[PDB]
Amino acid sequence: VSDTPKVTDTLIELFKIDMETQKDNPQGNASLAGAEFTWKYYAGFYNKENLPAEATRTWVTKTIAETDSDGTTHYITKLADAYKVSGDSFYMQDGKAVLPLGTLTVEETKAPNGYLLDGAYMQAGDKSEQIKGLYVTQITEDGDLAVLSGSNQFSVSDKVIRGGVKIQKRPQGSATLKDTAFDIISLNDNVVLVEGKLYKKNEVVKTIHTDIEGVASTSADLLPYGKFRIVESEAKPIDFAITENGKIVDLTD
Repeated sequence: VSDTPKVTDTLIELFKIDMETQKDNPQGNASLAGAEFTWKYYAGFYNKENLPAEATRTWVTKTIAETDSDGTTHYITKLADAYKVSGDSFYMQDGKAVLPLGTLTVEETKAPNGYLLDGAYMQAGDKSEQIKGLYVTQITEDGDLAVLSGSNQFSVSDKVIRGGVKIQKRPQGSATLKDTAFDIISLNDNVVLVEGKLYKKNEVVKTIHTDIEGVASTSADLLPYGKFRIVESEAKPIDFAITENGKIVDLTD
């Protein structure tokens, strides 16, 4: 027979994954670790449409890599000290973070390095509803207990940053009018999805040819955040990075 308000330690675990591959691994040299989530607890019972302007407590947590007993690394965040970035103190009971009756909201507020926030969504299981933006649930009474409504686990899908690259070969037009082919190679420790196909380190992900101006170019979404090597396909190679979304890296000097 306790003497403290009704609370539950059964909260929510978020698993960060790559949206395009649906894998527990980042693409290129991006990360699934470091994604930040803002959690807000409210003393009342609200829905998304009538949340008060001020939360009762606010916490910012981040995804951290964890390898399970099967040897699989996941990128997990939840309401505990090991995942905390900033915010108020947690409600603690018997060495664990708990929540009293009320409303709980959570949304991704910082994409992990190499990813975008744009379009990120949560999923409780396979085929279930894709939740975009702010997720809202409550801690409600069930007999003498406090219970969190809805799923206890979600996958959080993040869109990887993508970019492109353009280049030239090194009379008049005797160099630019030649048919110069360039191979683009992955220098990444993780797979890269390029034109519907997965490529590993040192594999050629694309070949591009020079136009009548002498410029070989890719689309602005060909390559995920990552390190790449561009070399004439016959030969002095160039290493470059994709970091800004939709930007064509300019190697034409």
